[PDB]
Amino acid sequence: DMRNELEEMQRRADQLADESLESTRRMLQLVEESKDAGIRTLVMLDEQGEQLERIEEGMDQINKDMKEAEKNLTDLGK
Amino acid sequence: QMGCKHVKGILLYGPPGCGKTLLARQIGKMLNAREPKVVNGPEILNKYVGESEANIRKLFADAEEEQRRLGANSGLHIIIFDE
Ligand SMILES: Nc1ncnc2c1ncn2[C@@H]1O[C@H](COP(=O)(O)OP(=O)(O)OP(=O)(O)O)[C@@H](O)[C@H]1O
Repeated sequence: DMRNELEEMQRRADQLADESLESTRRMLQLVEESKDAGIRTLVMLDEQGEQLERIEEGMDQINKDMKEAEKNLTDLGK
Repeated sequence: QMGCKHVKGILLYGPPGCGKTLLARQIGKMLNAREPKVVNGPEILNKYVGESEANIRKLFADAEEEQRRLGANSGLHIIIFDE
């Protein structure tokens, strides 16, 4: 009558982490810095676009003025 | 008014082949109630510590909930233990 039976106990392997808290924090800090740099680039790019738009009008005005002056001088000369 | 409680148990015994399971089945199908639970022999045992008692506890979980909710207007819950 040496017929034995058993029961079982369970253990849980550690969840997936303990490497997600050293590279993670550095990743977040770098992401924040990149976000700030992107915001600054946004602002600078908008300012540059405004300045180019401003330049356009003066360019067109000088072109028109020179063309009209040349035509007038030619007309009077002949 | 009589202030009495209801019976909650029946036992049938005798020699083989004399009609015990038939009577239980016909009783089960005679009552306008839920679908009776059936336990076929040692169907509850489990090898993990504390897992063969949760099986016992699980059979009364609907009766307890309905008793808590509806009080004295609840239906009837049948349970059958074979062997
Ligand atoms: N009183 C009875 N009237 C009609 N048929 C019966 C009766 N008793 C037994 N039988 C017949 O016997 C069959 C099997 O009997 P049953 O399974 O009810 O016996 P049992 O007492 O559960 O036996 P066991 O001891 O093996 O559990 C039923 O399906 C039925 O056909």
